[PDB]
Amino acid sequence: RYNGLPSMEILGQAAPGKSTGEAMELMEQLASKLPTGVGYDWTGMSYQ
Amino acid sequence: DGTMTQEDISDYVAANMKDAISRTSGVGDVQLFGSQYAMRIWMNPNEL
Repeated sequence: RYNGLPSMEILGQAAPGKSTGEAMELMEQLASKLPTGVGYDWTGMSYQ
Repeated sequence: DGTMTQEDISDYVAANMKDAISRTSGVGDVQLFGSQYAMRIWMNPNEL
């Protein structure tokens, strides 16, 4: 659970050459295409 | 859009918004103007 809601943590990294900010934006883009009612957040190092 | 009663709105708020708001930065106390749903068992003394 994350901030009180059911959740699933997903780890990953930027592909060689590309930047972390780039990879995060992509992840957000992919997350926007998910089924209705599914949101996302960043935590730990990515919150930071 | 006439799809939810007051009771409904209050449960939506109690169950999906209140906890997050109450953990939000700088928020002290949160008062719900209404009530979360419970499983209500309305007993009938005649039938008992």
